[PDB]
Amino acid sequence: MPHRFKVYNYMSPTFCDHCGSLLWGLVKQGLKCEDCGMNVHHKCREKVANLC
Ligand SMILES: CCCC(=O)O[C@@H]1[C@@H](C)[C@@]2(O)[C@@H](C=C(CO)C[C@]3(O)C(=O)C(C)=C[C@@H]23)[C@@H]2C(C)(C)[C@]12OC(=O)CCC
Ligand SMILES: CCCCCCC(=O)OC[C@H](COP(=O)(O)OCC[N+](C)(C)C)OC(=O)CCCCCC
Ligand SMILES: [Zn+2]
Ligand SMILES: [Zn+2]
Repeated sequence: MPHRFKVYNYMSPTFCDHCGSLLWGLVKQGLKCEDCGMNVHHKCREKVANLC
């Protein structure tokens, strides 16, 4: 099953589970999967493994 990512607003430092770097910024720093909670950059979304 593919992930179901949504734009998310993080309130504590959160790293991208795909590429390892911090999700930088004040708002809308990345995407969170509705089902497994994975956090990724907007631009990392297309590159993550599709097994949720
Ligand atoms: C500017 C507001 C002051 C502040 O503390 O903002 C920090 C701010 C430094 C932050 O911790 C941020 C969360 C994320 C996600 O990875 C982005 C980062 O922004 C970022 O790029 C850096 C360097 C720290 C990160 C959350 C938010 C913007 C809510 C924040 O709040 C807290 O951590 C709560 C205290 C434990
Ligand atoms: C439903 C989305 C959350 C809406 C409320 C957001 C919120 O303010 O925080 C409650 C916490 C988790 O927030 P965070 O996930 O950014 O981490 C905790 C941050 N801090 C320690 C400073 C509180 O938020 C959650 O409950 C997590 C659920 C995530 C939705 C995905 C199905
Ligand atoms: Zn998922
Ligand atoms: Zn990333």
